[PDB]
Amino acid sequence: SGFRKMAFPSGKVEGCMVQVTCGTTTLNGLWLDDVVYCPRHVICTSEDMLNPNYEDLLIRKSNHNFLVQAGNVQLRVIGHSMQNCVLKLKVDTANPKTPKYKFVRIQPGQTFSVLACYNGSPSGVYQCAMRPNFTIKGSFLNGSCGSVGFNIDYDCVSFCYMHHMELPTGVHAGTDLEGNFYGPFVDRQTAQAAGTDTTITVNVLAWLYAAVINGDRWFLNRFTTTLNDFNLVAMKYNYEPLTQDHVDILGPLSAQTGIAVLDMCASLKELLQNGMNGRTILGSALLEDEFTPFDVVRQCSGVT
Amino acid sequence: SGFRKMAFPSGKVEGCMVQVTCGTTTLNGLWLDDVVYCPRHVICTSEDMLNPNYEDLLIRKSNHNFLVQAGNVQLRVIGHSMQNCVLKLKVDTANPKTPKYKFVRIQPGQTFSVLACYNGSPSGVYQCAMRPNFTIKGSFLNGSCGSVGFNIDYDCVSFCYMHHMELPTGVHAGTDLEGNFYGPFVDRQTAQAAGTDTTITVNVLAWLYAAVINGDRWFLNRFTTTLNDFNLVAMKYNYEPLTQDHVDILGPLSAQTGIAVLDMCASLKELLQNGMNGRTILGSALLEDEFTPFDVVRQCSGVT
Ligand SMILES: C=C(C(=O)Nc1ccccc1)c1cccnc1
Ligand SMILES: C=C(C(=O)Nc1ccccc1)c1cccnc1
Repeated sequence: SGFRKMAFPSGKVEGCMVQVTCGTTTLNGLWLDDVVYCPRHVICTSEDMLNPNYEDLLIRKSNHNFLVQAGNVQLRVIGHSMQNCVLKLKVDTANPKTPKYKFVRIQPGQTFSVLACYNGSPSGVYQCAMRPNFTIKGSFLNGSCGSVGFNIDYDCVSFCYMHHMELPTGVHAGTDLEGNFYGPFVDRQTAQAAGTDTTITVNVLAWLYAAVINGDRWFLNRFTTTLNDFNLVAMKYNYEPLTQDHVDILGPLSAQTGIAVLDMCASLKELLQNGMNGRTILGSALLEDEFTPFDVVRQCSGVT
Repeated sequence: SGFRKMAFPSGKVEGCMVQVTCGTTTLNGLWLDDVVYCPRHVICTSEDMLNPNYEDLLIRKSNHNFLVQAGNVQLRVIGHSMQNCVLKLKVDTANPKTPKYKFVRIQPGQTFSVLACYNGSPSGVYQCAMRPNFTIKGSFLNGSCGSVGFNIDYDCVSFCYMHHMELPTGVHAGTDLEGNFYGPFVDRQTAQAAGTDTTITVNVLAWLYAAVINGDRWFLNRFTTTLNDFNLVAMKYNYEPLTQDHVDILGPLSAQTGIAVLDMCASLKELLQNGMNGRTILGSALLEDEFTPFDVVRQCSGVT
């Protein structure tokens, strides 16, 4: 027992990290097969970032301007192209450490692990959620661009995120591996509104189920609610409205614990309306929304 | 910016994980050079665990009884020996993936990453602290024994923990890599007192410094305190007494922020006496003690 904010083992992704330099800028790249993916802003100077014309800036660059180094070894760049906000650098050598992989576009509310990197070197790994407003609250400093987010299903790495930007608010924005930003963001040093964010209701319920499985049960009560009544409270507290699709995804946890989803909703309603009263749930003094129902099942069953 | 409970990249450790089976019991082993380390209780049945005579149980076992499998490949065991609560199985092949490594015994209050494993396969990675009472609050299910804790200094992996047991209270106990338990614990299915635990004061202060660096400053006040006065409050709230050695280790953070350590102690004093008033610090509604001053500096500087 015990419940932790667990990340996937990062080994398969560490083997793909490279450093990419163009002019004065250095960031991280992801080397899969004979292609290195990286943020297209590697071609910008600080003069350019206020309003970059990426097509024009890329035209000034040749294959030999992109310096790609896999730890100690230099890769030979034989092609380059921009797809949305990413650059794809074709190299003459397939990465011998390429794992089985997919590129996926995750949905808001889903979770993933991030391998934070600097100069193509891995520094740390952490788990996070894609916020409903398509930002992530990460830990990224200058030079971390190109660090990636991913999930692992046995031996397959599904890459879902590449880091591009820190908004003036200190929250993070990035793209899928085809270079499409999550949310309304553009890769320009301009003030950009991240929409109103909400709490991921289905994940808070999943985490309350993880709390019950792991012995924290003080918040269970004698009440029940309906989706309609619960959603009036979710509205007041800036929580995502719960749907039957969310109830269905919580089915395994409801079956394992014997606590009907609407009964857990009534515990969540009382916690929203009353607070914790100075108590904790799984070592947290707030309602945690960074574990999906799949994460709770995976962690409570020991999936490798 | 941003601050996360970050674990070390687990790749170097994933390459060392193996499965060890003896009789009916399967757990994880750590393969470094030509030795596989694992909990000695791999030789017990459930009948034995209430009061095992490990010397007698090991005498019934031969090299060929220890089945060691590195993913798909079987290792040939040419020797076995018990050192404290670990078994060392000499194999005929050095692990080709052995990183530069050390065995270290960490101090209470220090942090490390755990690579939770099942059947020799890595499932997830998380960061945690060794509690002042020598327990860890991990996420471990049956079959996770033999999973290890570690720190990484550039290319050197310092292994500090091997998981052995879950106490009836749901907290975790284990050993250094020479098989010595941290704390008073013994590898026997018996009720065992974990001492009174305390909050790691120096880590809470380090985390308050991380909060200031990352823009969360609401808790800063117009007060100061002394070590003596602060320690009267630490005593009341079950916090470790702060020493000049702790103040010295916070020197880099005090220098970076310009906030004298005793001034940060006065902010901590007010937070202990007043609570958070429904506010958060770095996304937490409680005072976090799982980041050391070294962790905060490492995360705020981008160490790879
Ligand atoms: C330098 C960063 C950045 O935001 N670049 C950028 C700025 C605007 C548009 C595109 C790229 C940065 C700093 C900290 C964390 N992550 C990223
Ligand atoms: C089976 C476990 C265990 O505690 N074994 C053990 C029990 C007593 C002494 C030695 C070994 C276990 C379960 C969950 C998490 N971690 C470990």
